[PDB]
Parts: sequence; C-alpha cells; structure tokens
Amino acid sequence: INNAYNMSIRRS
Amino acid sequence: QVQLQQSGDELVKPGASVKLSCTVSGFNIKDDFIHWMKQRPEQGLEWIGRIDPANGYTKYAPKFQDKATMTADTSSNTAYLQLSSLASEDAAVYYCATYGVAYWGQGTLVTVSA
Amino acid sequence: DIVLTQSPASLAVSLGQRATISCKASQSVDHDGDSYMNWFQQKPGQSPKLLIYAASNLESGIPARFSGSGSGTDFTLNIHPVEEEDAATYYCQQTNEDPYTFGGGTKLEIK
Repeated sequence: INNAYNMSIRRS
Repeated sequence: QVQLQQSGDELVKPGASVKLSCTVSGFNIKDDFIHWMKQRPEQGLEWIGRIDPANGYTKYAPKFQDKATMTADTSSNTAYLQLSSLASEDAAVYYCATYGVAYWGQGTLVTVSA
Repeated sequence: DIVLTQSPASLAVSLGQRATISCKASQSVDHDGDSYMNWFQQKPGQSPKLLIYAASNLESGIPARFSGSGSGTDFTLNIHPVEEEDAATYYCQQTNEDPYTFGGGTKLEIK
C-alpha cells in the first residue's frame, strides 16, 4: 500500500 | 489526523527580522522533516528547506541559505522559520508542510513596508 | 537544480472534457525504480493540495478523476471529466534532489 510519508519525498 | 497551524500575518519593516511558527497537532514532529515553502504574491511556489526536528539538522535551498533559519521544539511540536534582513522580495505567503509533503499549513502572509 | 517546465501555462477546457498537463524535468527525478514527482492543486487564497505523489499514486481523499503518469524526465497529469471545482492552478514538484523544485504552474479555466 502506497503512502505519501514514504513516497512523496525521497528519503535516504 | 494531522493539522498544521501557522502564526498570524505580519507586516514587517525593511531590515528587520521576523519569526513565523507552525504548530503541529496529530503528529509527533520527531518523526518527520518539516518543510517550508515561499509563494510571492500571484507567483509560484519555492522550497526554502527542511529541518529534522529530532536532531535539529537543516538543509536549505541555496538562495535561502542566508535568509532563513529553521528551528523546532519537539516538546511543543512546533517549528519556526526566522527570516532575516527583510526586503521587499521577502513579502510572500510562507507555508509549512510535513508527512512527506502531504500535509500543509494554511500559510502566513508576510508583507514588507515602511 | 532540477528545472521543471510545465505545459501549457494556461488551459481552457469544457466541462465534461479531459484536461492534460505536462511537466518536463531537466534531469531525471527517478531513483532506484521510484519517480519522485508530485502534483498539487491550488485555489486562490488556499494552500496547495497534494493530488498525486510518486508520479502515479492518488492521494487519500482525492477522486480518481485525477491521474498521473510518466517516468524519468516527462510526467503528465490528467483530469477527466473536468468539473467546475477543478478550476485552479496546478503545480508539479520534484523531491528527488535538492533543492526541491516546482514547475511554474498551469491555470485550468472552464471554457
């Protein structure tokens, strides 16, 4: 399930 | 569940500094960046930078490196944006955002005149 | 910086028809199989509202009339059928590399 916390920014 | 409540509109004098706030409810700000965006009147959006409230680490867009200072208080779940040496091009609506960039504050208008 | 160029800057569409907005990036906004392109809607006096993230994912609360596609450097927002409440300015945004950048906006009007 897609989620904007995970995927609306690139995290490293 | 998440709301960002920004501080009230401010008219500031050239040369002065101002500090805006962004109080977050429904979300522990230790758990994500808070981002700040600028929108000049009738213009487009610019990203100013982000702060990681857990450790205070910040990353600014280069054009705001000397203009903006971001801080955060994890106990009050509040983030602050300080703008220095105000000039007319600093007049804008400033937004905070978090949960990636999914949830935004209602904006704070800064106008600059004297 | 990654420069985002949105097309068209002004778009007039009839109710019921399909609106398409394009965002071209000067460099890739992909990393390891994910595209970091967002689309926002903004009405006057209101905060930008996230529509689509990671190029094609529909944000909670947004109807499926909105859809996103593309990868790499070329991305597209489609709205259909267009309804009165879609009149707004739309922005693309990339969040792959710093500084994050926005396109210059597309104003959607009803014809």
